Amino acid sequence: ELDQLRQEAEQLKNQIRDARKACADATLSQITNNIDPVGRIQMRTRRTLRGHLAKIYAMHWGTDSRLLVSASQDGKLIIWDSYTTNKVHAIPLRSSWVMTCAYAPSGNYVACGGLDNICSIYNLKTREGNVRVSRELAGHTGYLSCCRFLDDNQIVTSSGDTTCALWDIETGQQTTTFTGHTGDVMSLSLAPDTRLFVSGACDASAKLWDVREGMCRQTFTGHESDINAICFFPNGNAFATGSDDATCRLFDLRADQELMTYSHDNIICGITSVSFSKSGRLLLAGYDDFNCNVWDALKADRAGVLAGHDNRVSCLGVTDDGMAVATGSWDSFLKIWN
Amino acid sequence: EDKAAVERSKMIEKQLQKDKQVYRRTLRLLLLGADNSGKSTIVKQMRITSGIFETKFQVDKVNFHMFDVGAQRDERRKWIQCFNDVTAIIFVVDSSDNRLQEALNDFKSIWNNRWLRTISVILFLNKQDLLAEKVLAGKSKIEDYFPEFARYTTPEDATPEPGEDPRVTRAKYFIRKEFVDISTASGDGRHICYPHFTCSVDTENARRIFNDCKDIILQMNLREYNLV
Amino acid sequence: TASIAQARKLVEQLKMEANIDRIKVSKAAADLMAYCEAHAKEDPLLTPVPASENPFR
Amino acid sequence: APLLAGVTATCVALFVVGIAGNLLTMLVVSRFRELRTTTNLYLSSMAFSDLLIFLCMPLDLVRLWQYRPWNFGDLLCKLFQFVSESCTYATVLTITALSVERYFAICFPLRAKVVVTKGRVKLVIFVIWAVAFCSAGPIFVLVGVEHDTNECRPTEFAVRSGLLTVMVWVSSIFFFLPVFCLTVLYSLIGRKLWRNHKQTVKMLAVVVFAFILCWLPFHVGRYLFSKSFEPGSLEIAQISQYCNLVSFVLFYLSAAINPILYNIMSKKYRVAV
Amino acid sequence: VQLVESGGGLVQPGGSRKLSCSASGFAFSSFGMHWVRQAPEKGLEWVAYISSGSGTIYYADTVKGRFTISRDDPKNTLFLQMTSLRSEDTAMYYCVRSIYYYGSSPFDFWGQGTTLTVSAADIVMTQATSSVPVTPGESVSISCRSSKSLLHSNGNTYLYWFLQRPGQSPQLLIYRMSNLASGVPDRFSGSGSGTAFTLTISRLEAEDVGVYYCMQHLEYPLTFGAGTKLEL
Amino acid sequence: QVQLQESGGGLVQPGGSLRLSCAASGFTFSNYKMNWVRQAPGKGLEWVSDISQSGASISYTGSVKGRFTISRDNAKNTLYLQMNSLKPEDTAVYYCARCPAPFTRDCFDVTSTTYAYRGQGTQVTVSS
Ligand SMILES: CC(C)(N)C(=O)N[C@H](Cc1c[nH]c2ccccc12)C(=O)N[C@H](Cc1c[nH]c2ccccc12)NC=O
Repeated sequence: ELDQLRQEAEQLKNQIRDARKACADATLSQITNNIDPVGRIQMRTRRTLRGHLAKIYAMHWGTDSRLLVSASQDGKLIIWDSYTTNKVHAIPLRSSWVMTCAYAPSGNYVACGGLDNICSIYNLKTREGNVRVSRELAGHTGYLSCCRFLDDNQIVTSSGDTTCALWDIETGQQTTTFTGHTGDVMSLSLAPDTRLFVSGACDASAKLWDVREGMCRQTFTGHESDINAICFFPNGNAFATGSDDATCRLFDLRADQELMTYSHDNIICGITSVSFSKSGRLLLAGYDDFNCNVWDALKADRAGVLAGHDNRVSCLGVTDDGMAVATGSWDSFLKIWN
Repeated sequence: EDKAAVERSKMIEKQLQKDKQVYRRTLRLLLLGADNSGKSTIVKQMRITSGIFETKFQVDKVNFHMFDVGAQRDERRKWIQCFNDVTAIIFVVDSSDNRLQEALNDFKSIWNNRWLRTISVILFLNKQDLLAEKVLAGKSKIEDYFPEFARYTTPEDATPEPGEDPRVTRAKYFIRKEFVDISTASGDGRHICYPHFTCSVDTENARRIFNDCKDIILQMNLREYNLV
Repeated sequence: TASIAQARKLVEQLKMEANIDRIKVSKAAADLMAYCEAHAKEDPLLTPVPASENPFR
Repeated sequence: APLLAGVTATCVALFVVGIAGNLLTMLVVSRFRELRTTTNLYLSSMAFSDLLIFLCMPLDLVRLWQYRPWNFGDLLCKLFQFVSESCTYATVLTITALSVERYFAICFPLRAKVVVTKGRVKLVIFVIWAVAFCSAGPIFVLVGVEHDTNECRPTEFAVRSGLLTVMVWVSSIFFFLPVFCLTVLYSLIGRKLWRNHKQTVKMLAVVVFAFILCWLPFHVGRYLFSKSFEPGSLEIAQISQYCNLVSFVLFYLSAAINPILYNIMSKKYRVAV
Repeated sequence: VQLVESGGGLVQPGGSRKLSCSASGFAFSSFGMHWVRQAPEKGLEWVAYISSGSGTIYYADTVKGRFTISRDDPKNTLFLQMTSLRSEDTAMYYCVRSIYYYGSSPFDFWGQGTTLTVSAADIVMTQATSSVPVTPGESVSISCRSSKSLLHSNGNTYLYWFLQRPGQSPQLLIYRMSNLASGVPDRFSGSGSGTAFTLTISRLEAEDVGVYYCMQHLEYPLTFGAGTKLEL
Repeated sequence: QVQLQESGGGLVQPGGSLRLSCAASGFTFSNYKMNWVRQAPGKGLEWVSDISQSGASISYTGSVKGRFTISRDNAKNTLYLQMNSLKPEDTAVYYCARCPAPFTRDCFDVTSTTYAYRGQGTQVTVSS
């Protein structure tokens, strides 16, 4: 009976709320109150990557920390050599409305998708010498919002149709579908071990998924608006989400609740991207306001600002060795900061 | 050799310059409308599980790419942001005196959106023949859904479009005034609304868009060539 | 028709969320701080490396 | 004394103002590479022209201050005059190019540029500076040191030979053609915009009027100087001194205002300042 | 991928000829191309190089001014005009594709070669031994030395190991002194110290016999070694 | 947890009056422009009215103008719809929606596919 099930849902919600409030014996802020402040950290633009005709929507670092792919909505991916600013590759896309791109951890493939509802895999190591579309994964009924490689053969995607998916690239069909979100899934982050991944999905909730079983381990709430960005903490036991309510928020999987919130009264614009430094002490968040902010993830005070983009900061990413952070903006530039 | 890599980068950049020329000289339009609007027929008259459709046509040797969302959910507040750089939004609305208020709200949201706040809207008050028939029949009254229409009278400067009843003229100009009031309520001038009374049969539609794009681009040139 | 199932599909999911093991927030904060402390000097952005070692000179 | 003192003071004021404006234009177009549009390439070229005119202003003004004769080395006067003339013609031709470019931008917004594409804009500039040099080449034969009384002016060789008249007429092209373009094309732009746009039309009228005001006296004074050497032309000689004074001040006023009329109206340039 | 050369044969000294090469099965326009000769009974020697886009052209000093390298991308062809041919010009000429970008492997594919008969400051690369007796299943090492240090300031060590089997064109084994080429078994390994280098084969398999050649890509004139012969 | 709870409603006689209320929790009520939406039997959701952050700007649909009045109490985090002169056409489920974002002027909140920031709604029935 519908009303009976509603009562049961409310009772279970209250039970979960009480269970997670009982564990809130302290706060991250209180426990970190005695830790030495990070101080004001200043980052300078070491490189500016020019060549995209339109706004950049996504970028991803290679695992070697030197090559990085960026997607722009002129319908083009560019593989840059960040050390020299050389354009290693330029891949024209069939659909110009790309909203995400990914770099395979082996470096053999890139992935990209968008309003076409398709995730195209491009092979970077063709014997012909040219980059080719190895596969194009169809089956999402909404625009492709994010995609991350688990492996040369497995890719996890999210879409505006409210579902995530795990694909078998060789067969090109959905090995698993992850359902439970009620809004557009705006981002996903893969855990370091690639056994779990979190997703933020335009319903003010983040969800933790186990790829092998294929269902939601946990649901985290506390954001007041759509979540645009989500990133896993380096040790994999926590993650950070940025939302349209102009705040970042750090959740802990084991405590199953919010641990911290990064917000300042002068910031009244949405957050487009988030990332952690290698140690996890710095949380770098890009904003609809044209500059990124670097937060002390332990004390949640603004440790610095990356200003220098003339438009919306759309994408943000730290290298695997932590040497630099790339920020790509709607002004069609990527800037490497150090 | 690093020099060979730099030479490859330079060749990539040359190709990118060619693509930049082609990209700059082509005009991109976003076609929006509800189910009842005849935007599909407008697309079908522009000739010469996918989430987006492109129709590329040409007028006086200038190329237009018009994009219409396909398989998407009705929550548009995220993918609409992808179109903050198009030259115009062709917003098609059915004159069905009732979905008119829903269309007005759609137009208002498109108009006041932060990322679409500099995009001009070409407004097609589509299906004018149906509006004329519905007004002449007299069975449905606009006052039921827009009581302010009880006080409305056609402005003197309004074009008569001869052969047209005063009643249908009053109705159509009130409907146009609703959208124009929404568009002028902003008080910024960053972008303009270009209303048109159209029917999907209209062969003039393409030309209309062209004549509107000429204006929109002109407004950009005024700023790009230091004339304002 | 399906509302009964969907709600139930929700309810059971909530059950699977209610009976998970949790730790005190103090412990979670302690581990996060410990991880940040252990890897502090390994973080170039936190501790800017001398220019001789920065590849983005 | 007081007349030339006032002329000199106004000239130093124009010097500082024009130097500041031109340097601002170059620095803005350089630092903010987003502003490197074709219009701003033309305006940077014109800023360089005007900057060189101003840097030549002092050695030009010494000929009015006249406290010492032209003790400076020969072939330096010729270089100075050549630089001044070349930059004058370059500024005039870049103004004409801006007029044509704006006409095509406003009266044909969607038309693709065939003869001069964006990349070829640089080429156009190089042609301008080419002609400006070629048309300024005859200065080397025309002006020289003539005399305790050294003075730089068109050589008596030029006067008695009649080359001064021919070169007056030649330089009259760089008044007739620019005026013709800035009249016809800007009238057409004003016509199209008139059918808000009123400020744009008014500023186009200001540009045309400023050009006429500054450059008509310049060529009239040069023609009067050419005719002043005719026998018994004492009226022409008398009026020539005052006409040349006014043409001086107006020439440097043009150099000073050109960065104003073409850049301040653009707010996006104003934000960059 | 295929590279087929033609235009060889016998020619009188002081004559002129045109070697041609048709490329198939790969994006010819995006690959730089080299001509590399091999004397009837001696080692490899680099002849000429034309970059992708034809922006850079290099010739060996021994042939500079006599040979001219060109390419027709629309026809997927690479041409080498030769004039004033000397006696030393008799050799089998190989066309070798090579693509340059971060992490690429140049000199990866070699043509079948065309034989040409003529009627009757550089970095010197030296391989320790011309010959070495081997038997299947054993472990063998090959040594190489260079006049200059092939280690570059950017960290790359530009040494390449090629293997030429009897009757076959050379195939890339190692590029940049430590990277295995596509399809090369794990048996082969490369290492070195900038000035001296070693290629080790573990549990030598049949068909690994042949001449191993070293090459340096550090500077404009590409130079090969004398070669080291492995036979059963 | 962002949640909106509508209360008030039930049966009412034609021409009567009825006050709908919504209690909002899980977000700062002041920053968001609020909306009243409704769904009539065998019909899609239709926007009824909206009120800005501070209550200074208000808007109604034509069929409701003059009859209903929208209000908000930022201190109490409540949204009110006072309806007068009820009609049989007004029989519908009334939901309280809000803006997806905390300072925007626009809305995208009448969608059927489970808009995340509206309540369950309350039934309003008009019948003699
Ligand atoms: C330096 C420059 C290029 N600007 C210039 O004017 N050179 C003219 C000489 C001249 C060049 N080609 C001509 C063709 C025909 C006739 C003359 C010429 C000049 O100097 N003439 C002076 C008056 C004057 C001094 N400084 C000025 C600054 C602005 C306006 C007038 C004057 N009179 C006697 O020497």
